[PDB]
Amino acid sequence: APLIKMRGYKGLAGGGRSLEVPQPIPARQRRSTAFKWILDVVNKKPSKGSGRTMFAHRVAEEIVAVVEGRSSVWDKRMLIHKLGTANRANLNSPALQLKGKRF
Amino acid sequence: QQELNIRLRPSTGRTFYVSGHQDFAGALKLLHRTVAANKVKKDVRLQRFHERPALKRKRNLRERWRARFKEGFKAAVNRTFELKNQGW
Amino acid sequence: VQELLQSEVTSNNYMRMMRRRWNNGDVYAPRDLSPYEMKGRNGGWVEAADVVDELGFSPLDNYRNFSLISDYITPFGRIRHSKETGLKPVNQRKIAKMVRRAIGLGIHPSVHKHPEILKNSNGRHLLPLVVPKG
Amino acid sequence: DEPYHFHIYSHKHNTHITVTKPNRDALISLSCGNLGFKKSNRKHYDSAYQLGAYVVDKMHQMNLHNKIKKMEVVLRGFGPGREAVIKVLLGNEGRMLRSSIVRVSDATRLKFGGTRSKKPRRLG
Amino acid sequence: PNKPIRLPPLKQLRVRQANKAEENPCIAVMSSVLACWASAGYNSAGCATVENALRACMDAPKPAPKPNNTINYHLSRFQERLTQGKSK
RNA sequence: AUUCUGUGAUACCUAGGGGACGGGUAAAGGCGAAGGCAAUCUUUUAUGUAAAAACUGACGUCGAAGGACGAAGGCAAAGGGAACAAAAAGGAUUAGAUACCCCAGUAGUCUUUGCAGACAAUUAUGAAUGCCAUAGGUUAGAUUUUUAAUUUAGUCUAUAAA
Ligand SMILES: [K+]
Ligand SMILES: [K+]
Ligand SMILES: [K+]
Ligand SMILES: [K+]
Ligand SMILES: [K+]
Ligand SMILES: [Mg+2]
Ligand SMILES: [Mg+2]
Ligand SMILES: [Mg+2]
Ligand SMILES: [Mg+2]
Ligand SMILES: [Mg+2]
Ligand SMILES: [Mg+2]
Ligand SMILES: [Mg+2]
Ligand SMILES: [Mg+2]
Ligand SMILES: [Mg+2]
Ligand SMILES: [Mg+2]
Ligand SMILES: [Mg+2]
Ligand SMILES: [Mg+2]
Ligand SMILES: [Mg+2]
Ligand SMILES: [Mg+2]
Ligand SMILES: [Mg+2]
Ligand SMILES: [Mg+2]
Ligand SMILES: [Mg+2]
Repeated sequence: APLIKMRGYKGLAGGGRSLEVPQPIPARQRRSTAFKWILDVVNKKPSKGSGRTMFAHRVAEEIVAVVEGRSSVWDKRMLIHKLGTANRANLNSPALQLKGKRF
Repeated sequence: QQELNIRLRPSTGRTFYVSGHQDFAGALKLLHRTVAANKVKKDVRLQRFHERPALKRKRNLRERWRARFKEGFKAAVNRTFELKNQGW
Repeated sequence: VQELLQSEVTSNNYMRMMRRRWNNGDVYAPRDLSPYEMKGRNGGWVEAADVVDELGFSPLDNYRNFSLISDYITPFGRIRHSKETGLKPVNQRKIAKMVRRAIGLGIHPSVHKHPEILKNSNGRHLLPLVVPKG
Repeated sequence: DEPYHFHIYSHKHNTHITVTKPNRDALISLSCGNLGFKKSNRKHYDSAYQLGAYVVDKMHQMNLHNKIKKMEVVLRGFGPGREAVIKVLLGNEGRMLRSSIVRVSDATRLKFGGTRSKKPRRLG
Repeated sequence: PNKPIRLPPLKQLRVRQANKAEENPCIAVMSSVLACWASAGYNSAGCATVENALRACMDAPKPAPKPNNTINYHLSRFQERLTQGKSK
């Protein structure tokens, strides 16, 4: 589960570009984002067998790949963490503090 | 000094040394306060472009009044609590 | 015995919070010991009076005093505002013109204090040097 | 004996870091573009932080954390790198060099009058 | 140095933000976490503690807001008596 | 993007040369008929302000015209030329872009001598005289029981009668 979320401010980074700023997210938002990544990787995998355990076992296998560190969701976690570190300075950007104070 | 001569340049005045009761993190804070009190950053922003005399005179009048109005406002705010304390 | 050293640390800590210098004859009330009085709301060490009138000297006639010039400029060589000096407009102009004369005449630096004054101030062995480079 | 220097020149669009000898001869003169940052990526606070960490790392390779006993940090300009590179020296990267710092100077260039500057821009 | 001026007649004497709009106490904790990832790396072990502190933020309840400051009420009582008048 | 750079730039230094410009102080501050006047030393020039005495004794105010002065840009001549920058030109943006932005850039700005006389040359308020109630600041003095009051001449803020 990631520890931060990227919120964007419309038209404050330059020529129509947005100002992305990281922010923390509570537990329920961390678990929700994590488990939804897992289901995204599961739905894209191909079918394996038959019966009533297809979807269940296909999800459980991804849960094991996560604990073993060989899953694909680890890349999405590190990808969003990079955006946070690459934008940790925007928390005090001149645009975010000069909205209507330059009459 | 007698052997080596002191380097007398504008940076010589903006220098802060590390000592026993002042570490590197302490000298940085002292350097920032003095650099702010001397308005070094403001000069770099005003010297970036040219402001003809009339525009500079009118910009000062606007900034000098906002400074008096703000200073006279803080006196009324605190004068209000001197009277409230007395019970008026 | 180390337990005695930490006591000296805790002691001096409180001594820093007592932002007041008691003197003989100073009257005090139970209120003069509360935080509101020890906090020292005054954020300015204002000067009593115009020292130029109290010391009775003509600035222009004392331009050659290097210590007097360095006293009325910031470490960056900038003349001090009347807020810091606490002078009347007439005496502020005389001390400002006294600094500009010394700097204009070329006997006092313009971006720092006089070199001979830097040799004495703290950081003597650390002053920036000029390596001959050749 | 004069210390070494760790000049940090930073402005709106780039940041330069120069490590010189006591006689002010450059040993490591690098910029944000030396790390591969292209036209506009050089102004980012993050790119200035990586340049500081890179220079500090290159100093260790040259064995300067043992050769340098006294060092000076000279700041010039008020760009993003003024704060980024300071947090590198003050952080975990400058652990070895933080103890050899003896001075902190500011060398931002100002003109008492001087030549005329550009005319104000009309962006709107 | 001169003394604070006497404010001219204003429509209303008041402060914009009566109560200090304090900042979210954890935006500072996140900056520390983002600071470690830049120096120690993402999957490192040194940042394992700061991450626990960040996770501790959102699990704690939000402090309740303070009662409103009555400064503006008292400023409106002493306006005419503290300034040159009140604008109509 | 044009552009600079391996003929070694940017960055960091040492040693020489050049041209202009004037940081802080600085304020509702000051000065002059106005235009205008802000680094420094010496030299040089007319008014103006305060307090006391003395002196002249209406010698005053306004003022068509003439003459003088008069910002910036400009013309003419001889210098200067770092920086800035009309023009000319290039790169972008745009439906198109002379333009706003950008790389560069000549007159010009600066010096000396003339011409020129138009300005939101403004307080959108000619100069001057007598007079009319207060309050809060501020500038240069004077008086005093120099704390702080009183007072002369300026300047600004908010009001009374009007
Ligand atoms: K470089
Ligand atoms: K004028
Ligand atoms: K140009
Ligand atoms: K064009
Ligand atoms: K008055
Ligand atoms: Mg079924
Ligand atoms: Mg241009
Ligand atoms: Mg536009
Ligand atoms: Mg070379
Ligand atoms: Mg010159
Ligand atoms: Mg000045
Ligand atoms: Mg006058
Ligand atoms: Mg007349
Ligand atoms: Mg006439
Ligand atoms: Mg002319
Ligand atoms: Mg001319
Ligand atoms: Mg010519
Ligand atoms: Mg001229
Ligand atoms: Mg003429
Ligand atoms: Mg004019
Ligand atoms: Mg007339
Ligand atoms: Mg005036």
